[PDB]
Amino acid sequence: DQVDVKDCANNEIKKVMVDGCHGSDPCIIHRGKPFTLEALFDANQNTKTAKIEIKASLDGLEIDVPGIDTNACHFVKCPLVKGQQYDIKYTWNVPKIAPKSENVVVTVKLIGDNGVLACAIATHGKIRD
Repeated sequence: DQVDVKDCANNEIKKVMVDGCHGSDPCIIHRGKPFTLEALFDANQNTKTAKIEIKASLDGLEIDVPGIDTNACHFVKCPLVKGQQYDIKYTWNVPKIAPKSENVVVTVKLIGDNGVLACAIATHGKIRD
């Protein structure tokens, strides 16, 4: 279930899995269909708030989905304890209007009171029906 990702913070992300995806094989995102991704990370700070932002980049265009709950504290027990490990299961869903692509990079970022909590990049994404 684990998928290959590139860290873009300081390695607090230990592993990330996304429904129906494996290693470095194409990870298909179906438009309008709920995409569920799970990330296991180590809190690099003590913080009472946590925000999670997911963005997709494709052929010179970057997209995000408005109208989704970005308060990570609705998915894990906050405040977060530095050094302690957390497992967040977040459901994302790209609208049908999103253009299709065979080259999409997905970045998952968590932000805390004192800055970036975690950052990971999945480079084998594909948006299709």
